[PDB]
Amino acid sequence: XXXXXXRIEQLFPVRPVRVRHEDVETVKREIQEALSEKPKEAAAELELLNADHQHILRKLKKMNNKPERFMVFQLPTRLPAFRELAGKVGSIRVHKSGKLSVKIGNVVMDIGKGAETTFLQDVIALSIADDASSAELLGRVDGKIVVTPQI
Amino acid sequence: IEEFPLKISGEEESLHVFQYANRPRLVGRKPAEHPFISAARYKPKSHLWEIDIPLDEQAFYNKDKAESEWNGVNVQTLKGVGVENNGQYAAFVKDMQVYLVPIERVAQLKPFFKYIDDANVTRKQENRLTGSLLAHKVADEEANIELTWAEGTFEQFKDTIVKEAEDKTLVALEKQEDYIDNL
Amino acid sequence: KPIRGFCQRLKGKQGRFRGNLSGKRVDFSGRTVISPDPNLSID
Amino acid sequence: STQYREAPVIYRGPEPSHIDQVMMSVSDNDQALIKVLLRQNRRPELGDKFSSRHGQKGVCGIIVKQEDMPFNDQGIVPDIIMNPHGFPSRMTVGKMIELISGKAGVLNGTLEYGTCFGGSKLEDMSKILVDQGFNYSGKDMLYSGITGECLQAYIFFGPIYYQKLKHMVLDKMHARARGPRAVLTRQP
Amino acid sequence: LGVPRIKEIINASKVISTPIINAVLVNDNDERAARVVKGRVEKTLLSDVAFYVQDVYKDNLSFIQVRIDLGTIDKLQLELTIEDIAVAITRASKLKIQASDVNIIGKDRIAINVFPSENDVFYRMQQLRRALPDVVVKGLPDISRAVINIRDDGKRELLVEGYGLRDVMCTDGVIGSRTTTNHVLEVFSVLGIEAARYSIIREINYTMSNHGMSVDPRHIQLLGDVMT
Amino acid sequence: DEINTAQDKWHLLPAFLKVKGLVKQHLDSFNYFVDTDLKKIIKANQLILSDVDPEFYLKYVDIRVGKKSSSSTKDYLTPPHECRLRDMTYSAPIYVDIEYTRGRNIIMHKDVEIGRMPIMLRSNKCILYDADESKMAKLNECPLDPGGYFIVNGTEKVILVQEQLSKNRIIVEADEKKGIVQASVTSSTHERKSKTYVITKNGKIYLKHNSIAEEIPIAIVLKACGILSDLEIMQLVCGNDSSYQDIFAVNLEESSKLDIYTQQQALEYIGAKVKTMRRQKLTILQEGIEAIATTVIAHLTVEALDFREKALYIAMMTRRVVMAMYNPKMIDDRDYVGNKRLELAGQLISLLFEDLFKKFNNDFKLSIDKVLKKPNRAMEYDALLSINVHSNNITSGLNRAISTGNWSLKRFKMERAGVTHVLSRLSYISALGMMTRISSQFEKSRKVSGPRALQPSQFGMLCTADTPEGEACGLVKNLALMTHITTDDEEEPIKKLCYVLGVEDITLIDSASLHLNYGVYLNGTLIGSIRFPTKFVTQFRHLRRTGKVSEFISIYSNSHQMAVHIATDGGRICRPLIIVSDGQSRVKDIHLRKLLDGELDFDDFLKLGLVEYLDVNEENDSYIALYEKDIVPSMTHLEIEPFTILGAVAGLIPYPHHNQSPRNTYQCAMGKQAIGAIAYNQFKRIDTLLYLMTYPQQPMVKTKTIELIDYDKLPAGQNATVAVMSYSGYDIEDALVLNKSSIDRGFGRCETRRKTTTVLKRYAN
Amino acid sequence: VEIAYHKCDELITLFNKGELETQPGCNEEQTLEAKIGGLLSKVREEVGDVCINELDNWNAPLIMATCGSKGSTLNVSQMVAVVGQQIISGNRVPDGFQDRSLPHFPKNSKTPQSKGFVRNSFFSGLSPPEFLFHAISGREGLVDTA
Amino acid sequence: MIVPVRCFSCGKVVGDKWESYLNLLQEDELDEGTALSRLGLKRYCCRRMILTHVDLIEKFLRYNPLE
Amino acid sequence: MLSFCPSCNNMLLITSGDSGVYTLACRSCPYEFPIEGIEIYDRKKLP
Ligand SMILES: [Zn+2]
Ligand SMILES: [Zn+2]
Repeated sequence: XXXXXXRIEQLFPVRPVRVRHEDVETVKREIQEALSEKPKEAAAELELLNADHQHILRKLKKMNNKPERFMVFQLPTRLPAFRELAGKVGSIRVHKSGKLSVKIGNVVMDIGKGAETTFLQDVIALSIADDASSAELLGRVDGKIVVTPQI
Repeated sequence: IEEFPLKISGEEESLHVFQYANRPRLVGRKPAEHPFISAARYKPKSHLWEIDIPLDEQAFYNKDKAESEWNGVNVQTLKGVGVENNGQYAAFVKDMQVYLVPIERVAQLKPFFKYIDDANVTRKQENRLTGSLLAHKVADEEANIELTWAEGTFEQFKDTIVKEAEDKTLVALEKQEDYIDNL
Repeated sequence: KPIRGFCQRLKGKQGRFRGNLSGKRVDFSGRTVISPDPNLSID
Repeated sequence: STQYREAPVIYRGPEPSHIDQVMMSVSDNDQALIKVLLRQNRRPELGDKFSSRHGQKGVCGIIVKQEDMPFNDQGIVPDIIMNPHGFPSRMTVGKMIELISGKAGVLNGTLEYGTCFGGSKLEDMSKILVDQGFNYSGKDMLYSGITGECLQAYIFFGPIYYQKLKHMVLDKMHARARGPRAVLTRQP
Repeated sequence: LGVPRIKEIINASKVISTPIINAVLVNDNDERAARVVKGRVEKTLLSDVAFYVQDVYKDNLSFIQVRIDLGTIDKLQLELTIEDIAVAITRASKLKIQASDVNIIGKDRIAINVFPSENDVFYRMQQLRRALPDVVVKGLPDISRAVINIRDDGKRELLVEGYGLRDVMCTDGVIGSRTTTNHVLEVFSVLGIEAARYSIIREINYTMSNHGMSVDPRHIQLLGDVMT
Repeated sequence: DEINTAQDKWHLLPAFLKVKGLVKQHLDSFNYFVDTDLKKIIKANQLILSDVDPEFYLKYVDIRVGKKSSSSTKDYLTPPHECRLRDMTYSAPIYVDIEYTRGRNIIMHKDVEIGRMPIMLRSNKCILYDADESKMAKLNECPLDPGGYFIVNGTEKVILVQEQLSKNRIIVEADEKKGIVQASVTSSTHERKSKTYVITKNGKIYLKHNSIAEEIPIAIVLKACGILSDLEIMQLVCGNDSSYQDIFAVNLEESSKLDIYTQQQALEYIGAKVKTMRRQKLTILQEGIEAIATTVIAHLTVEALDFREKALYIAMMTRRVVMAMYNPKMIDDRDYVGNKRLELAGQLISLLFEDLFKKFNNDFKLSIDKVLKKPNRAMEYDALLSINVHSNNITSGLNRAISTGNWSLKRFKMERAGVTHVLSRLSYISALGMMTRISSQFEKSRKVSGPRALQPSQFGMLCTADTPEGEACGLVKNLALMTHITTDDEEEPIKKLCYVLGVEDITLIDSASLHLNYGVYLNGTLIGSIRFPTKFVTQFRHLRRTGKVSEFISIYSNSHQMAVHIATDGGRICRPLIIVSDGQSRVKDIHLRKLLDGELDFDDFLKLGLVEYLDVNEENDSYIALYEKDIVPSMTHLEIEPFTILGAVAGLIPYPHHNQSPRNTYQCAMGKQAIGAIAYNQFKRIDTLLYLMTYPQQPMVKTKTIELIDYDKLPAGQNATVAVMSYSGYDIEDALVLNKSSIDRGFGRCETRRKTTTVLKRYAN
Repeated sequence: VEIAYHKCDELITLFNKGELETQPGCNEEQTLEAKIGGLLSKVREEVGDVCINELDNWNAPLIMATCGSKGSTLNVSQMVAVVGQQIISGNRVPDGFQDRSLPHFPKNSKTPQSKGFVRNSFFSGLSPPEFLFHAISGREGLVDTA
Repeated sequence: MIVPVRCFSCGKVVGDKWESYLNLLQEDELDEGTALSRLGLKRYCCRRMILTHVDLIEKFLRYNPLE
Repeated sequence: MLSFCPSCNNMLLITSGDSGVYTLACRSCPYEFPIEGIEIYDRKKLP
């Protein structure tokens, strides 16, 4: 950030992340993923998107058998015609040069790293039934994936 | 050049995501501790998530003013609604496969000040109704649905997700040229 | 509010003073387009 | 509203008119409707207003006989004489280009174009003018109508589109000696 | 410098847009000759000379600190080190909230004590740390700015944009005898009715000579006379 | 001889005008009114009910103009020229079908008439629609008449295009001396129109509303709108910026300076000042009044327990005010053509008809009550007599409003005049330029020349020369030659498409990262953030070019304010431009060959994505080439024809680019007053005043516009042989020397025709 | 004009990539504006003087300017040589779009062509952007006379 | 409306040239310039009288009220 | 100060409680940061 204003780590007076206006942008590109540390506009966004492709693939090969992590996927609402929908819709097939792609059906679409959400995201399963009801918590979210149709 | 299959599952399953607008996603190089949760609440047909995470009276609690102003302030209350949003799915990897379960009514849990509401009510203690008027009238008329809590049970859900995704398989027959006009 | 009072007969550009008292329509006057005439005396 | 007070429609015009249409009809609400159209032919006079599509308006200041007008080698005389002092300050060069384009156009038999950011090119019009025997710049040598001598300057000479504006001095001339006065102020 | 200027003059508006005070000097130099007077006439300087304003808290004491820099005061040739800043702060702070005991801790750090139905101390501290930088420690509290100029020649004068003529005439390094504002109502209060009518005449002549209008000065003299 | 696309691309302009004429704003608006808005008004006021007799409902099932279902053919309309002669209104009946219940359990239809709708000339309902000059001759109509105006009481009335500020959009406007910054949105919903200010006072941001009694601290309002964390408020109105946080900390602290707050407490503070509601439903003066206080605070109707949309709207408005406070020049320019919307004759008449229909229905319900309020003999037979007699009020109101130009609308509660003007018949071009005229909004503070100034952003949208002299100068503006006024397109499928294209909804995101990525807007309303905004914009434009989204939907990305805006509302002025891709123009002269062959009309150039409409805001992102000979790879569009920046009237001037511009404006004034030919039926007309030239000549030097607008068919002037020389001394200061015997031979000859009308009226005795 | 266009463009390149010497009374934006305004005025003056000296004797506008009956050498130079610089509200034509005067110029452009300098004369005719800038200046004059 | 009898400027009779000019354009189609010169319209004022004339009488006669 | 509560992220304020202690005493929540021999300083650069 910048010249910030001065027992438990997580119980101290929480101050806003403050930066000057002179380079409020140069901070932004670094602290887009610095707030994560997860375990010309044409070429720039393309490079960003490819770097996000590599980050997504790293996350997935980091997801291979974890029981607590999650990753919310955003998908087009009116998907390719096959909710009453079940089974093997398609796949996340990784192309060459390190870029990803998704075939939700026969259609082909490209993937994205979504927006950063620097706050805790916990996924629960509400199960309300007449006998008894319970909030089956399952885990926390690690980031969002956006999948957008291409032409 | 490799493949990563996608499985869609949990049609009848109902899932929710919490967004704690109060706790950071990570405070160091590893994710922050999951806040301890106890005594949760919910409302059908009105979709009000209410969560009561107990605070720390050991330090930074200000017991005298806490108890003098508001009687029960042990538990920090988080209140939020769930918003319908299509195209939302939760995912994990089990056997080099990604399993998608649809989410319903994601919530942003803001801090709640129930004790301030009730302390102020005790301070003050001495027709179509359309639109959002009906919303809060419903909220303070048809309410009070308690809801038990159960954390840690993930394996039953995951093995249901895997079971419901190995039995069904179907082919896509609609052309991508018709798909672009179906958006 | 169109009601016309005595203070509105007096006040304004077309009221009483500025409309009739110093500045008014006159008799024995005329108006038309002007054209040049270099053979006229300047007076 | 037996006896009928007269309320005739009198023609009050400085100049006579002619009746060219009398339409008898009924309106939507059942009652007779009369319309009489009066036509008045107008001849241009001193003080009538003309304009040339370039904002150079001006009244007719004199009507001179044809023999007093300057003439070229073919006996063409101007219908209008536009004073040259209206150009240097108003800077309507499009009017000059229009004169040359229209002149080359009539000589060549073609209507020309003055389209914005385009139109007929000035050098092509000059080529037409020279090929027809005229000076490239549109300046013909003229003879004075009143003396007959060659004018010592070449005169920019050609067709220009002119509009007669609705403002005619016949509708503007007004003279009051004594007449109606206001009931309130007793003023004219 | 046209019809609006003449309109303002003839209306005799006590407040005008763009007043200028043409204060000639007694010395001909920039370094430490013109800039000294320019420092003598300026709008606000605490924000210019503080280089930060602090908000210090302790177990029981709340200190508003400001570590003034000598570099600004020496580059921009001003004449004030600590106590002038302190006294200016007192009146200003007393004007907004109050000023009981301002202290100096030395090393160019003037410290303001703030001490006492609740949170009044915090509210006063917040508004104080806001309103403290925008106080006048040097110069005149009416001058918009000051510019040192050249009249197409070699002598340097300052045309100031303020509303104080008595103060600029009384400031050292300025000839009070030869100091003329644009403001007729300021001339009248300070110099009198005859100098005011001189000002009316001169300003109308200036407005009519920059436009190339030719009006006989006797008309302007008659206008000034009828006004005064 | 082969087509040269660098010079044959101008043929897109005649192809455009062949299907979208100069009078198309009026015709399209009236067609849309009589084809959809009448149905919408009927559906809105579908049923009218009475307090007594619940066994009674009167339904409005279908509406039509000018045609019954008894005969396939349309009704006989009196021709418009017959209406002009007899001083009648050129109108068509307004037919509805009615479900009114009989006493003995009977349900039935009908086709009843509820008045007469004045018909715009050459609209869908006009008899002149699709006539081939033989029908025009038989009807005594000129084929070159523009249409687009009404005949009420024999008078030709045009409803002039009105220019207003964009509704439902935020305008930030700072100030000097006072030092306030004021952001205001005019929320013009269907039932209400209110203004929601966000002022600055004593360094603190406040909210000001007409309904609210007091200006409210902004943090109180942000808490009342579900944003109570008091940290995200800072993250919503400042983000990560040391300056903005410093500016807004005062309001953050003033939230507590009263007291610490919850949502319901802030709602109570809001509700304590909501003035009143004319003393009805008085049992709601509680915390339950805040709901309509907040759902009346803007045009965003919140109907649930979520305030994400409205809260973020208020936060963005506050952020705009804060950015203006920190950095002036970050305020909106009120005279920017992107901030202007043009309301049209169809929308005007729609509002007028809806109000007259509401008054009709109120009176009809009361008459029904009177008829059924008797103890005995209350037979239901012929409930429609009160409709046979009360139908004249619709006709009377429509006629009166069009005739006088006064529009007394009670629902929106404004009394505006000058809506309609008499169609000027001084010349053919006079009528044509009367159409395509635009009147600017009143209360502009006419003391200044801000709006009077010519804006660079009006290039190719409004004529650069056609502005009047006198008092009105820049207040009256004229449409440029090749323009289009967009129509309201539904924002719902477009928002869904945005979500499909990568916009995460505005409810899934956190405040901290809100100002980290571009936020996607929709008619000024934030609907989510976007990663890769430029890719999103590019995909949206591809969807528009391929015909998936409507072509009048504009997308543009703002870089200072990190935003991607999508506009779908009507009233935006736009013009077609040739799309330039990869440094090449997409027309490439094969399409020009097909266009000249007759197939491949202009709308095919849109259905193939060769041209697209750009409104003013999209041009903020484009890079347009004047000619194909100067296209660089950085460019996005190509001009179809650069002279289209002038309107119809300025298209009379030959070589206007060689003149000093005031002379071009003066000619725009003079051409409307030129005497010439009026119409092919100008001798069948009987008009109040008509100046006709005896021997009109077409100009020797015309322009493309002259033949586009058919001025060469009804010219106003003569080609005078002119000698430019000083002569006789009677030609000084603009005076002209006229040749006698040119005058004798008929040069400059003209006639005046004047009409006198009398009525042999009837009397009570 | 080419030796003057290059000067203005290199001033633009200085003000953008590096830093040009700010005037005592004018900051970076006002310094550049006043600098190239003076540049464009001087270049128009030079072209006008060349035009006036080259003009033939018995040139009618020159005669009318010499005797003083109508017009000025400025008008003659605008008709013949160059319509110099369109001054709106006392300075170069403003930004009608986002940091840019017209969409027909690159964004963030402060070149003379893009900001109201009319290289053409009324004889040679104005390109569409010069035509718009001139119409803005003339409309300002007309609204002023109203 | 109908073609003037005389050139406005010279006074030459051009009213007997309109039908023959129309015939020269329609039948045995020629250029407008050559058709004008074939009729003896040498002066450009006389050429203007025919070249720029708009024959509005033929349109006005479509609205004959005595059919 | 511009300090926010770790519990409800509301605005933190200093208070003079028993024995004059300058605690950062949050409202709307039972939060309190007692200052124990420490200095909390929020300064801003000035140009
Ligand atoms: Zn002739
Ligand atoms: Zn707190």
